[PDB]
Amino acid sequence: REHWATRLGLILAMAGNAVGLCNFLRFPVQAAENGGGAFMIPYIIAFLLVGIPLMWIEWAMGRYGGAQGHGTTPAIFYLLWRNRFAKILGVFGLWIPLVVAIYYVYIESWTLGFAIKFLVGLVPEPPPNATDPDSILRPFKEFLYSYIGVPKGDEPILKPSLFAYIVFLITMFINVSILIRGISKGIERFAKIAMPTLFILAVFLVIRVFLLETPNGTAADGLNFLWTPDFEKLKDPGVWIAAVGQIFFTLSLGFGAIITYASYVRKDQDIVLSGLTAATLNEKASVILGGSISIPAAVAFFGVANAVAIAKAGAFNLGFITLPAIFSQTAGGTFLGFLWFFLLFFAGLTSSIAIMQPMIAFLEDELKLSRKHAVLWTAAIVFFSAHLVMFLNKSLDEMDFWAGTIGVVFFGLTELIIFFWIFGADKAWEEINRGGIIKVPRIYYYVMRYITPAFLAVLLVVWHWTVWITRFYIIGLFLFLTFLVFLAERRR
Ligand SMILES: CCCCCCCCO[C@@H]1O[C@H](CO)[C@@H](O)[C@H](O)[C@H]1O
Ligand SMILES: CC(C)C[C@H](N)C(=O)O
Ligand code: NA
Repeated sequence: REHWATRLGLILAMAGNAVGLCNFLRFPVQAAENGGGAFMIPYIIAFLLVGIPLMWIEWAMGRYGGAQGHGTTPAIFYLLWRNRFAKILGVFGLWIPLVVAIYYVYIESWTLGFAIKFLVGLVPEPPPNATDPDSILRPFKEFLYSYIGVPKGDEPILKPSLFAYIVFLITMFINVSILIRGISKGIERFAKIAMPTLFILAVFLVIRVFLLETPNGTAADGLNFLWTPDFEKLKDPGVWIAAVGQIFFTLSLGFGAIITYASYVRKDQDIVLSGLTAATLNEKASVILGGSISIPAAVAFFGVANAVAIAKAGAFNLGFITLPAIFSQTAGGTFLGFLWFFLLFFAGLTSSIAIMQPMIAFLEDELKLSRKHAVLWTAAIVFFSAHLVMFLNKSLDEMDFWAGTIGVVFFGLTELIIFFWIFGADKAWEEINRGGIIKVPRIYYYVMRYITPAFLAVLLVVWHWTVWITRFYIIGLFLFLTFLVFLAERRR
């Protein structure tokens, strides 16, 4: 079985798992919609009461399973809870990352295609001295709409450009070239290059954005809006719903990806300090880097109220239309846009390999496929299924809700219950702390066993016909994966 080569490479690979497209596209929108600073306090609390303990739990479950040759949750749940229903629940740890990848790699290809076009200067050229922002936003809006082929009429049909489709082919090929080299020579080797690159690009963009100023505002105004606490909105449950959901999304928790990565950590190697360092690096890249780019740039040009209204228009609109349009009003702004989309591409690529590895690990561990065949069959499934996302409008929305939103939160609660309630709280705690360079504070034993599951349960309770096409297909994917698990059990 493969193993990570270096402790640093393991850290950077896990950091790249978490630091992805959602950290930079979705997190600023969610922070701005919920009052900025009024969102950061619950998010930080959700980082301490949900993100940190669930990260340690997934690290421990992964290393525990990998010790017996199993990297995915159908087998790992059954090891922790010897029950046929544990295998059925474990299927979600393959279905969630696969379905997410079926649209995630497509969005990743957007950022690559935009990086190419912005580097060569093939971008919309708004007329100078524009006294109206719409005359600048509209060329970039039509630019994205032509790239992905937004429907012009009532038919929910997307029409991707030829360039967008070719770039999606290249993007799949790049993911395959990394994954086919394996854990150490592929994912780990790429992480050691991509994470320093990602960090340097983000720091540069933060500095450049921080210098932005118009008569409508400054970047410091946006930072003040994002970091000034508002204790009145602590009463609102919706802020906690958004904060805990963002904790799942930014940390790649509940996607089965952390577990599979941790399955290549050796039996004796640390997971406490290593996991804490990976999660801390991700939060630095999320709240400090990602949150300090697009929202402060928007506030600098539009003011807080208009920037919030812009953020309500969605992650795609802010990331692919509004931010490049704002950049186009500055010297060297086309090159600044290229850096933004190159940052997004490396963040996406380090995350998409992470959510495609669970299916690869299942085929290797349980069906005994070679790495080459496992990676190629996984890529074929993702590439084929992605045509539903590329051509059917709102198919991505349905996949992102059922697998990317409902699925990840329920799966995080499920894995915690299996590990800390069914398998055994004391046994789980000793397995988490075994071989650690530092020990988890004893207070977290009662956070994992009582506070975290009660937190998730309470918040979950407080929480067109074409949609059935996507539902019918992802339900079929689940049935397909259940059949593969069935075939594995008949061979074992
Ligand atoms: C399972 C259904 C198979 C359908 C194969 C569709 C392959 C995509 O087809 C391509 O898509 C592009 C637009 O997106 C066009 O630019 C190309 O001309 C077209 O060949
Ligand atoms: C692996 C991905 C589905 C999630 C990742 N944390 C991101 O920000 O994109
Ligand atoms: Na990433």
